[PDB]
Amino acid sequence: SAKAVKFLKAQRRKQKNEAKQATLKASTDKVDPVLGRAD
Amino acid sequence: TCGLVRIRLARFGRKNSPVYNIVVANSRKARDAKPIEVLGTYVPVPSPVTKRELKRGVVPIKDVKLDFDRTKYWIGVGAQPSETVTKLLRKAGILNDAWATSKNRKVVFERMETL
RNA sequence: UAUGAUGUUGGUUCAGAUUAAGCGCUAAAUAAGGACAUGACACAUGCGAAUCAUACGUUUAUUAUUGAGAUAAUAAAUAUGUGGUGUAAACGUGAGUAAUUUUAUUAGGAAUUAAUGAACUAUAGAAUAAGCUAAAUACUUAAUAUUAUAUAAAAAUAAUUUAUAUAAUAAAAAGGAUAUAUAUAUAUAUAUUUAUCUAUAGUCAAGCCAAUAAUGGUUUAGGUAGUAGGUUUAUUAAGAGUUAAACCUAGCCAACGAUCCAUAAUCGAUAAUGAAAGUUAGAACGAUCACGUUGACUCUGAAAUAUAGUCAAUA
RNA sequence: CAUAUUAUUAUCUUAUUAUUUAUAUAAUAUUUUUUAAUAAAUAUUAUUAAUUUAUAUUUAUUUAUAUCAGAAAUAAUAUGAAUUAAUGCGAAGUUGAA
Ligand SMILES: [Mg+2]
Ligand SMILES: [Mg+2]
Ligand SMILES: [Mg+2]
Ligand SMILES: [Mg+2]
Ligand SMILES: [Mg+2]
Ligand SMILES: [Mg+2]
Ligand SMILES: [Mg+2]
Ligand SMILES: [Mg+2]
Ligand SMILES: [Mg+2]
Ligand SMILES: [Mg+2]
Ligand SMILES: [Mg+2]
Ligand SMILES: [Mg+2]
Ligand SMILES: [Mg+2]
Ligand SMILES: [Mg+2]
Ligand SMILES: [Mg+2]
Ligand SMILES: [Mg+2]
Repeated sequence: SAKAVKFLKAQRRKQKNEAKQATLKASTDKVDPVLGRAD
Repeated sequence: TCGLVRIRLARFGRKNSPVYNIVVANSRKARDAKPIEVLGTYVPVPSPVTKRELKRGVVPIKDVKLDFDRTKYWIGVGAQPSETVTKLLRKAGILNDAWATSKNRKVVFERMETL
């Protein structure tokens, strides 16, 4: 069923994008606003 | 009357007392809808005259207000006047006898232009 | 109108104008303006879109010539046969619609909208041959008649415009009515009329996008995966995840209220009201949109998911 | 617990339609190879109707995708409900002493 395959493709793309966003949140090197860099 | 653009009369006023609006309008649109332009007004009822004035020699006058320069523009473009508008404009001198019809002698009073 | 009385806060009600009005009682004449807001509920019956005989066919009557008919001239009949034009308007309605295409406004834009004229104006030209229809102005087949290139020029220039020369443009048509003039009833040739086709421009028109505004509920707080953006391809006259295909990026909206739900046609130089800002209505006058029992699609066409056609649903 | 209508779908069914596949001694036009019937002239030679043949325009058949509408599932928007929660009023009072 082309509808089922299309839905699976859409789902795969969507979960890829959510994983990308979640890992992009922690992609930024977050320094310590109090104590600056580690060293 | 033919073509898309036609110079016609749109009925304004009240029941039993018509006045008319000389308009340039689409053929396919309603008679009383807002037209392309409003060239003038025409009050059909003649001005009443006193019995004395009939003897003195004046005649009833029918009031037409018209934009002469603009009506020339619309006639030039090919707007097709209607039968009543043809009669009105032909008396005004705007239209010559080329617009006369077979259905339609002496001249008591020749057309005169004054300020 | 509190209070035993005072001052203040505070609500409730009243005085004013009005209506798309209803009802109770009452009622003379005339002039003008309106009149199913509710069940976009269902409908008996009659009407609301016909017209052209000068497109083609038929059918008669008389006269003339010919011998049951044939051919002409003149009179008619024929819209139950073939055709042209008209029903995309107007009329009515307010169901849908909170905007994904709706409304209002801008001295707003481009994709820098088509070799579109729809139906008139002003100009030129052309109107050929066959077939099929019983015949044709019905249909087919065929003949003839801006864009893309390349060269330059400029500037309103980092493109557009101009001119030139090519390429294809290359896409048509239809005769009727009268007269006459030839000749040999037959053709033919002019004129007058009314049509037909192409081309330039004018007018009237269309399609698309932008900015601002357009009810209530967050006791609807997260929503969105074509979703947000990029690149190509098809489609269109034309931009764009508008629709279909493919490949990339991870975005976009949101407590200045998204998404969802409910409700609603919108507006004015219209109506009501107020001192005014405003508030209300959207009946009547006018402007825009949507629909014509419900949903989807198709032909024609410039423009239609048409009050058309097909299919389905309801009766 | 019960009725109703919109909305959707990894589901079932599908009118019609749009593309899209494949197949037609399937048709119609033209182009061949051919067979009969008919005409003219001294063996014909061409003609129409049929036989085979390969380009278009469609028909039937099918492959796929989408699709009005129907079910089935879910959700909401409503309408009713035994059972049930709270509170408002008033009648003259009854009971506490907050
Ligand atoms: Mg008191
Ligand atoms: Mg009245
Ligand atoms: Mg109504
Ligand atoms: Mg006739
Ligand atoms: Mg007929
Ligand atoms: Mg309409
Ligand atoms: Mg024709
Ligand atoms: Mg989208
Ligand atoms: Mg509504
Ligand atoms: Mg409102
Ligand atoms: Mg409405
Ligand atoms: Mg109104
Ligand atoms: Mg009304
Ligand atoms: Mg409609
Ligand atoms: Mg009805
Ligand atoms: Mg409908």
